Amino acid sequence: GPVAVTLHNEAITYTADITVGSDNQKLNVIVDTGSSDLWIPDSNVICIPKWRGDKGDFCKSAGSYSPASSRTSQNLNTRFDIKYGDGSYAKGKLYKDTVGIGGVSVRDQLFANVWSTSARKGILGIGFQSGEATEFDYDNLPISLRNQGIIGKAAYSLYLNSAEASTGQIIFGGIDKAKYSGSLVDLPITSEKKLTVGLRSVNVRGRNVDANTNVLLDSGTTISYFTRSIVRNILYAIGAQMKFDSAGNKVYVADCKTSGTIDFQFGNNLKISVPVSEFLFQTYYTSGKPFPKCEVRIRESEDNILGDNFLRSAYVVYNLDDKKISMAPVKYTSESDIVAIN
Amino acid sequence: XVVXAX
Repeated sequence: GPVAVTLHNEAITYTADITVGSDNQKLNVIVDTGSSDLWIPDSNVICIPKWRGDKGDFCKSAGSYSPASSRTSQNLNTRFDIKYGDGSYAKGKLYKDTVGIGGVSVRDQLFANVWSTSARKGILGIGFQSGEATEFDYDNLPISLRNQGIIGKAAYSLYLNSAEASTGQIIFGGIDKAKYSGSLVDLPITSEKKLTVGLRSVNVRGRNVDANTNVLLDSGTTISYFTRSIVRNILYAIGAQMKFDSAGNKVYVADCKTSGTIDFQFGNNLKISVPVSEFLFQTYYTSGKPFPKCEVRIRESEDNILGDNFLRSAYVVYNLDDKKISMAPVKYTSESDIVAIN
Repeated sequence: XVVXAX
């Protein structure tokens, strides 16, 4: 049966609650389609600061794992390493144990027990098996949920709720037919290791910007990024003003009230429109007073990425086994009508 | 923010 899992909006990502071990140790971790391995901080993890203000053990603030209290833990005597786009990293030991999520249990789930990391907390990677940072192929949560007979396929639906929403939902092996308008549209996954889809164009406030490229739909990314000229064209339409941060690096700003829409044209005639306001974020001076303008939550990068500020505007069904991603404009509702992903 | 794996 489809495993409905509650997502918690923590302002820069969406987390889920899982249990680990025979004692079902409660940990909270980031749901990330942009990686493939699940890792949780060890009870004695060494959290290293990456941001400014990172307190003592900020990374074990959502629980931690102690193999010792788990009658069913199993050290695999294999080192684990993984790096992420934002530069943070995680180092640990591979283990196997009973992992619980949304009322279901995954037996002998391989995952990593980290002793050093600069991430905010544990990360539940659910991408392609070929995306694992492990030097070999194993069963990650999705494939494991399928192999054990819980869900039909290594696949799940992502329902990042609305920007102001407190919770969202991700469904392993299911689809909540009542949370998306119109009809879902299939998009073939264009990469063998990353959850990428083809992007034809982007229309900003009436401005057509050809893309003819691939873009990463990643729940594990806070904002969105695009290639140099593409991002600059979007910034041009928006009318962004260039500023510099405390490091002398370029940053774009714009009037929070800036009107308009950003229409992402995907293949198979799928178009998702996202109001420019969803890409603007208001910061404040220490005096609580508003900054003159909002920050443009779109920066340039070597890769094209669409994260949370985009996905909240859509219902995303990732079908890893059938190598395809289906999308449709979202419909915000408590109501639900879940069916299995076939 | 974050950007999740190389």
